[PDB]
Amino acid sequence: MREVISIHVGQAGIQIGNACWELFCLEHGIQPDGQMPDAFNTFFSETGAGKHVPRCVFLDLEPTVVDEVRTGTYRHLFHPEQLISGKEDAANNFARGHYTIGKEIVDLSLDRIRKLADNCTGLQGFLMFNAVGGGTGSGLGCLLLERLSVDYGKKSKLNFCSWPSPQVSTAVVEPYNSVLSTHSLLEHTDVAVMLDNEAIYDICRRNLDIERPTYTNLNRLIAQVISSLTASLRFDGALNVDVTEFQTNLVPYPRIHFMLSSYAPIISAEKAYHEQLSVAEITNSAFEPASMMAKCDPRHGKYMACCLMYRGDVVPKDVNAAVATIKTKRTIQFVDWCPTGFKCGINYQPPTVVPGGDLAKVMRAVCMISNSTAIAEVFSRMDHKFDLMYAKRAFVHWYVGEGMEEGEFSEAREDLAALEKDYEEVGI
Amino acid sequence: MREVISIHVGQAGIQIGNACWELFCLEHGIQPDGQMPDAFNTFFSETGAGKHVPRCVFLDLEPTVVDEVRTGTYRHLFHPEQLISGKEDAANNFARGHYTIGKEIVDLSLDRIRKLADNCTGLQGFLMFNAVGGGTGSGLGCLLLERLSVDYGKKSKLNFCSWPSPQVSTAVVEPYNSVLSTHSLLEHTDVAVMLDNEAIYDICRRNLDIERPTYTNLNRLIAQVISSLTASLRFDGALNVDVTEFQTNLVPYPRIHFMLSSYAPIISAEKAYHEQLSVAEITNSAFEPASMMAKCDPRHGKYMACCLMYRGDVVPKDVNAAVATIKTKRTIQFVDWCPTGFKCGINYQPPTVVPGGDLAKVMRAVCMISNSTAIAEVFSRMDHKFDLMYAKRAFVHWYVGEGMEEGEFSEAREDLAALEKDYEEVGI
Amino acid sequence: TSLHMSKLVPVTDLSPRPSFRYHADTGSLDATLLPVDAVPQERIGRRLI
Amino acid sequence: MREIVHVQGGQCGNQIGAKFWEVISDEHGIDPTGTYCGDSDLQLERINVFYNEATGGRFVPRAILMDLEPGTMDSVRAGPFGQLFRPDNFVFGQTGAGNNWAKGHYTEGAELIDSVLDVVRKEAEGCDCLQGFQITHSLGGGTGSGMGTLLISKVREEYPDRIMETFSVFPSPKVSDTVVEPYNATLSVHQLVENADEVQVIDNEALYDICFRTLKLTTPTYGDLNHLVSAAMSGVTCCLRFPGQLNSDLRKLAVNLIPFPRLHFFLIGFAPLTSRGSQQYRALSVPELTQQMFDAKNMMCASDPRHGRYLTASAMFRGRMSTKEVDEQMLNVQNKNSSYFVEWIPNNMKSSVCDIPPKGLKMSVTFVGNSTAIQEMFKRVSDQFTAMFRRKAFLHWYTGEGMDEMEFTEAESNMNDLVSEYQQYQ
Amino acid sequence: MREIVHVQGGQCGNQIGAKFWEVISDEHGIDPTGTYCGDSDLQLERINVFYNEATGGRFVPRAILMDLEPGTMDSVRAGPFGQLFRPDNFVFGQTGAGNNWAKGHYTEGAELIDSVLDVVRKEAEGCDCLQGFQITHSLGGGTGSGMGTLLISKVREEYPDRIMETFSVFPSPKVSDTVVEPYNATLSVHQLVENADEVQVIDNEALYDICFRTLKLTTPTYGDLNHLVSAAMSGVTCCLRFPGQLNSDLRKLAVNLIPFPRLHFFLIGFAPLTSRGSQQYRALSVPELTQQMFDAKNMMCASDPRHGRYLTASAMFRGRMSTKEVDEQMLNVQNKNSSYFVEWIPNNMKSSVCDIPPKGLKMSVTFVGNSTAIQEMFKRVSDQFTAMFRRKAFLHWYTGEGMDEMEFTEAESNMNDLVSEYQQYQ
Ligand SMILES: Nc1nc2c(ncn2[C@@H]2O[C@H](COP(=O)(O)OP(=O)(O)OP(=O)(O)O)[C@@H](O)[C@H]2O)c(=O)[nH]1
Ligand SMILES: Nc1nc2c(ncn2[C@@H]2O[C@H](COP(=O)(O)OP(=O)(O)OP(=O)(O)O)[C@@H](O)[C@H]2O)c(=O)[nH]1
Ligand SMILES: Nc1nc2c(ncn2[C@@H]2O[C@H](COP(=O)(O)OP(=O)(O)O)[C@@H](O)[C@H]2O)c(=O)[nH]1
Ligand SMILES: Nc1nc2c(ncn2[C@@H]2O[C@H](COP(=O)(O)OP(=O)(O)O)[C@@H](O)[C@H]2O)c(=O)[nH]1
Ligand SMILES: [Mg+2]
Ligand SMILES: [Mg+2]
Repeated sequence: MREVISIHVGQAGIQIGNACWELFCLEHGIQPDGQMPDAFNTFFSETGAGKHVPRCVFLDLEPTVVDEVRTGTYRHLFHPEQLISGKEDAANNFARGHYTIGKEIVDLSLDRIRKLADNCTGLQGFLMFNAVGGGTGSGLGCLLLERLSVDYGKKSKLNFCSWPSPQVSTAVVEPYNSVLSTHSLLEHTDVAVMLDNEAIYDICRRNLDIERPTYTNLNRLIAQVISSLTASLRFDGALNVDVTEFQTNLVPYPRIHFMLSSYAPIISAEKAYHEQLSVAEITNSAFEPASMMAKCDPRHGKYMACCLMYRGDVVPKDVNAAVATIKTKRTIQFVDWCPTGFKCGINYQPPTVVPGGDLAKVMRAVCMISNSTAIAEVFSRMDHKFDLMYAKRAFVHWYVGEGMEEGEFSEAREDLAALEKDYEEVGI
Repeated sequence: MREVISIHVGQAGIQIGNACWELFCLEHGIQPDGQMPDAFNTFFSETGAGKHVPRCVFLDLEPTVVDEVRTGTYRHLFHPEQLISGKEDAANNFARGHYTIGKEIVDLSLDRIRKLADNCTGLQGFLMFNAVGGGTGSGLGCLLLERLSVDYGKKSKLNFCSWPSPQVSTAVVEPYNSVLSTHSLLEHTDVAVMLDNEAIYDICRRNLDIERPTYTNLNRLIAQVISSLTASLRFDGALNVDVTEFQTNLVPYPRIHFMLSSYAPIISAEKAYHEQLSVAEITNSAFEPASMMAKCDPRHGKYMACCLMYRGDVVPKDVNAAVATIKTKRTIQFVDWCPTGFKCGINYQPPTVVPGGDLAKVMRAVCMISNSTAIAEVFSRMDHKFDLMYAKRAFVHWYVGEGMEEGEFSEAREDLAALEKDYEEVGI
Repeated sequence: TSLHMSKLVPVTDLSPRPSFRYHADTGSLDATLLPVDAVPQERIGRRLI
Repeated sequence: MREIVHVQGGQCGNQIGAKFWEVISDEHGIDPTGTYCGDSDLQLERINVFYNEATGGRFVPRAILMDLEPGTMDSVRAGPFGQLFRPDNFVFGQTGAGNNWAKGHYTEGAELIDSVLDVVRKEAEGCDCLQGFQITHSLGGGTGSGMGTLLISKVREEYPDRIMETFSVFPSPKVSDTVVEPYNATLSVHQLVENADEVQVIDNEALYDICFRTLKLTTPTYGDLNHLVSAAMSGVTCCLRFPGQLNSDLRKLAVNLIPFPRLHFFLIGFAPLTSRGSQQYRALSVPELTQQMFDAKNMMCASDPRHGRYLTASAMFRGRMSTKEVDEQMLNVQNKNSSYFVEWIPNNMKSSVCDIPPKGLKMSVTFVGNSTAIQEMFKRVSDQFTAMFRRKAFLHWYTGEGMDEMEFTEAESNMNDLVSEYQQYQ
Repeated sequence: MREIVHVQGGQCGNQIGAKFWEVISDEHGIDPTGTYCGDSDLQLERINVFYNEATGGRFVPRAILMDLEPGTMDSVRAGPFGQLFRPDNFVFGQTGAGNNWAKGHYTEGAELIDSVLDVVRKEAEGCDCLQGFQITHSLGGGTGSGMGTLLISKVREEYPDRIMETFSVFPSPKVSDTVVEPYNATLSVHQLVENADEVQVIDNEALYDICFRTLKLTTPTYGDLNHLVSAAMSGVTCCLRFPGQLNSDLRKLAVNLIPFPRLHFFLIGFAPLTSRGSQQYRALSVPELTQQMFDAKNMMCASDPRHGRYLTASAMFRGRMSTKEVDEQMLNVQNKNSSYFVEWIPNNMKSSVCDIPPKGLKMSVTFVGNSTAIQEMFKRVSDQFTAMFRRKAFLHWYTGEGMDEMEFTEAESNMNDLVSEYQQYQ
């Protein structure tokens, strides 16, 4: 009965979703045509002839990145109009994905979201993938989250942001789109998870010994994190943490809901067999201030909640003793209104490896998703990005050109300034 | 013996009857020669040793359509004297098809009504198939329904009319022909199903995703509808809905008998196996507002009595659960004076396929003949079509030149105007 | 009719598939006395010359 | 050697009664070609009740099939155990009378009751006392409620003291097919209250509810909804066909359940009913069988007896029993639940032990209970009837076949009267 | 005779009671099937205290397993000794109460609990008397404590004389997951003090201390922890289940341990416990049993009794033994150890003798003790509670569904005055 709809929006949303559904089909046994040769109803339905279709709704305004999926090997996997396309892109413009042409794709995407939710008995989360700092993953992502809240009350809407890296961006309007995105990923999102591309670049170099990773290797690390996040939801476990558990043990206030994730048996095939990847070893590497998948050192903040997702042949006494060890560690600082901050979960099914991927077979896993008063430097870093640009009205004549009110930039700035004041006062 | 006579008048009437008799011959196993290698009794007789002659009167005022059937692959299947052909057309002129040219061809056609009725015991109705948007179907459609109402005026009359289309239209005198046809469709008609043109065009857009289909593909979809109308007559069923139950549970007052069709699923080979098409999902797409074959939105109208014709492997509980979920939906608004309103019937026979057609092997299909107050605005656009042309007597010199008195325009206009007044007071 | 012809106990009896595989369960290091079990041991000491 | 003339009318009545003739044929050893198969005298001596005797040798059922559409009786004939039936008792009609009580009662079925009643006479005066006319028909269609109302009226005026049972199914509120169902019930209750002794009220939602929460059937069908009705009808007439410690026939059921003659719309039930794992896991004590009768879950009405007061209640026990626990299970349910029982009757109860259980089971109960809570059935049928009749929806195919609007106002006046005397009796 | 109704709530309660039904069934000689497999009248005569009987044997446990998530009860079913429960003795539930006391006690639990007391009621008056209810649940969890403690008040208000004997796993603060443990535990103890009779505080952390130090288990799984508690759960209900020289029911335990109306939080220790290869070396006389059950390492609650006193203690012995070897050991612990025993009560210990030992062990001891040292974690979970609750911790997921802020301060106030009540006698 348990079931999650994934909604992959944008170029980065689709390309991450290609890695996710590639890993999910290789993990539950579904071939690229749909047939396998009931631990699948969280991500797949059943047509009746042994046929399994993924439960995903792809979105883009370009047709280029989504025509790729319907012409490659995973075309008979998806239902042929799940892959929802437009004609022309918003062109890295938030107002062009919100107040203009992405208003005719929204009524067809919500058409199929309803068709993919009424054929499931009990929905527990709208997993959502976006690329905040762009045109369609920001503009259409903002309008989609507002529309999903008004139509689907409660019904916790997860999100895996692709927030721009602090010191490298590959745009200049990327300060504008991310600050304009805080009016969606703050009051419509519950599970706003912050992922920066630079941090997972550094993970690939320092751990996997890949000095030149491509975006596909970036998405393969993210897909293993989401599989371990839904691991208890699909497989049996000694301690199951479903979505309802997640928004009680990791979110203290409805506004402070921003998390950082760090998987950490992320070991290359050459270096996997020279250490035992024991439970204490993989969680000591999980709390390192370099494996965090946003560029945000937790040592200059204060942890308020941690949700660890030990997965594999992990004995609960080794979970418990490792949590005791990291509690003894002085490098991390838990906030004074938090005697216990260590929601743990155990799933017996070990993490899988894609054949020809960049990871290795590992018996254990840790997915560490935590909230801290260190993410304030992430939003305050693009605070400096915005006010350097908006000081004399850069690139605003092409946001107000298509209908954005001159001034919507300003309360996006006091929306980021509101959460800046909130993170500092929950650490005193 | 259960049987019914199918009239086909007009270019649209004959060509819809070509797809209808193609599909009825396939279902009953009767070959194009008549020789098949008691389900047949509704549509075919038992002439000779195995000659199953079909039960129809093909009538048109042109040679062109009828003789081409007489030179087609179904030449020696029909009784060739059932194919009464005219000699000159009505020329998109209701006066020609009702007063001058049609005053001779009706006498021969009604002679075959006499023989087709005396050949059979237990006649139930008349499935007349006519266009309204021109001559012939409106002219002979008027005259046949008048004289059949005085010599057979105790039996049902299922008239699957083709009303003029809202925006697209392949005639300019077409508003005149259909205003001058509600003088016969209002009282000499027991059930008047309104079928349109864009409504099968855009079912073909969104569902069959055929970019450029033809009138043959329109007629095949209509034929699958008709085979679901008279499905419990020929074949068995848990809940059988015969010809007198399509009209004792759907016609609330003697004037309100203009219903609308909705087949589901009109699905291709692509999407058939990608979905789990079942009794709940098929009626949800049947109540989709664009799935009407009328271009008539049921949302700015409201239902009075809906009839469902589940066909295939359908279990009666699943009719009940799907009817309940339709009832709990808020956008579907029924009437105060009908706490009931779901006349459900189940046929054990699965819907057939025409080989090399446009439809896939589907186990379950629902036809929906529904009566609402939304049909009123279909007549309201044609009322507006009438009075621009009749503002200064456009195209009148052929209608009055062929025998009509000029007052019939205003008499049919006020009769049609009282029809929307009736449809407005029925839903106070 | 799926029902028994006289007993009204349905005969098809179904077999709904387990949602998870429901494995890796228990079995306990203790063995029916609250003691231990006789698993293979280790030495974890010096080399015993 | 008392007889029951069983007449099944309507498509629903023909299907329900066909399931009755196979649950009483295996209960009596009758093969589909009528031949007794075993060697038990207790299974054969009271075969005169529901079967006749042929000079061929076969025990044809005393059944009269009755339906204006010649498609359902084709299904009954071609189905299993349909070769038992006499072909003369297949009165056809070829018009249909589709979902119209006016056509069933005044139009076309009027020239068919003069032929079905000849078949009734050929079965009825073939003895020296008839016990009752067990009639199964629907109240939501045309052939069922309409010509069913014709047959109940003419049988009563011919036979004034003969019983006639009515295992009639009422229209269903939650989801039902026929749109004119409130018209087909309001016009049928008026004659079902003045020419009837017993009307066992059956719905369709609670029969679905039984096979959802006692049996856990993921796949019910119309056959197994009828097999529950046939099992209930079997246990009610069990003392007429089988010996017992305390025999109680159909008239004993009538005289001990109706306070005053109009209040005769009972609730039927059957309460051994097991799940898939719960066949091995269920005890077969009398107190547990008493528990499953007095649950709203195992009621074939969806007209909850908790919302009401039991005027009188009876339970036709069957099987090898103790004659004491059959009674203080009635005494304990009347004492631990005393507010759910009418105060001006001490001993609202009957127990009746027959000694032949159904095959396979060890015991069985069939509960027939006169309750206040049939108020809810008539008041919502009145709610569906008034909503359409106030604006005369679908009225002109009842006036067109020949009626007048006062017949509708009197039909609602009788059934709005029917909720009234149940109301001061509470 | 005497009857116990066992209700298990949540993932913890269902998995700790499933091992309980494995060790009771081993004691009574019942397969995973449910047939007897021995020749012993003593092993079978007192079986109605935990098992019912259904026709052809099939001794079904009186278990009312119940949860809001369909993940852990199915794991009981698929495992060995898991088909014993009835399919309708499984109150299921979709979605789930994800670590929220309110999602089990005000919303999402109130809808289900109507069906739960139905299954309780059929397994309550299905016999003649009732000793009480054994309720295994979890305070450190949403669906465990929410409808868990709600059921405690519901079956107390329905039967306000039966013994409400509850095994609960309290959240020990030191090494345990889930952050809302202070909010679930503090809110649940408030409902647990005026509605339960014998709350047995059985922490996961102290069970790990038993496994690591006493048993020396290299990898103690969660089945290992539940095996210890199921042993103590069998040792307390022994005299309802087996004969003995001196017998002691559960109502014996409540009278002879509880001096004042609340005062009902006990500490358990079970001890034929031995190291890995130490079965060849330990004695099994009463003096070593007494020296072991009073060891602070042999507590199931890490609430060290040397940091407090013994208000009243009890030791239910099992196995063949002499009465004076019990008595002189129960007196020598009082004379030698006098500081950790309260003075205003004389003779601060009862004893009982079951003559039926557990399977294989010749002698065994369970030690239920009302100690004034349980307030150590009544302070520990309160300090964890108020550290969160001062600067407005996780509360928007405890308020928007119905609780106000005053219920939290009142729950902490009842926690505080019960701390003060234990500190009164110190
Ligand atoms: N994680 C991840 N990020 C990507 C990928 N491709 C691009 N990005 C990031 O996405 C950001 C810009 O967003 P786009 O890729 O243009 O997608 P978008 O935000 O929906 O904007 P559009 O071009 O309108 O689709 C860049 O800063 C990239 O770092 C990818 O494959 N994986
Ligand atoms: N559904 C459907 N409609 C058709 C078809 N062919 C023509 N029509 C409609 O019929 C209308 C014109 O009348 P026709 O049926 O073509 O010809 P007619 O009724 O015989 O009148 P005459 O041409 O004067 O003889 C047009 O407006 C079309 O919309 C067809 O193949 N399928
Ligand atoms: N239990 C049961 N009900 C039926 C069956 N067939 C039809 N019905 C009910 O009868 C209604 C349809 O009207 P119907 O009885 O066929 O009208 P009739 O032709 O006059 O008897 C539906 O609401 C069904 O619930 C059947 O085989 N079993
Ligand atoms: N004794 C025991 N404790 C358990 C078990 N499973 C979980 N726990 C403990 O209970 C706490 C979590 O309780 P939880 O399962 O979330 O309760 P629930 O989900 O509300 O029913 C953890 O701290 C575990 O230490 C078990 O099977 N046995
Ligand atoms: Mg793009
Ligand atoms: Mg033409």
